[PDB]
Amino acid sequence: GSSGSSGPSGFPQNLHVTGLTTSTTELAWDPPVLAERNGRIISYTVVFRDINSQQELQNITTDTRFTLTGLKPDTTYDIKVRAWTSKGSGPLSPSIQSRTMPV
Repeated sequence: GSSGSSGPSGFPQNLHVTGLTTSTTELAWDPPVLAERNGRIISYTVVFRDINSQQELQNITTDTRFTLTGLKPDTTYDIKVRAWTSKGSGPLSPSIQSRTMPV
């Protein structure tokens, strides 16, 4: 329902890694276009998971960027992001599958 939970209807862009790592993986995206915004943003959720494994994990940060950790080297990692509003959560950005650097 609207009252119970509304959340945004749009996802951010420019989602990519500015400097991945064998174990860790940096990130850097941008906020949703003024057009696709059902209110205001407060934080984002970075959901990272190994497309090869069934281990799902995510993170939270009040910034348009983030840095994963505890990942395997030379392994594709499906990482995504999603904006959050005072109401709740919205859609989920398209994973990039940034494969950590080959140690």
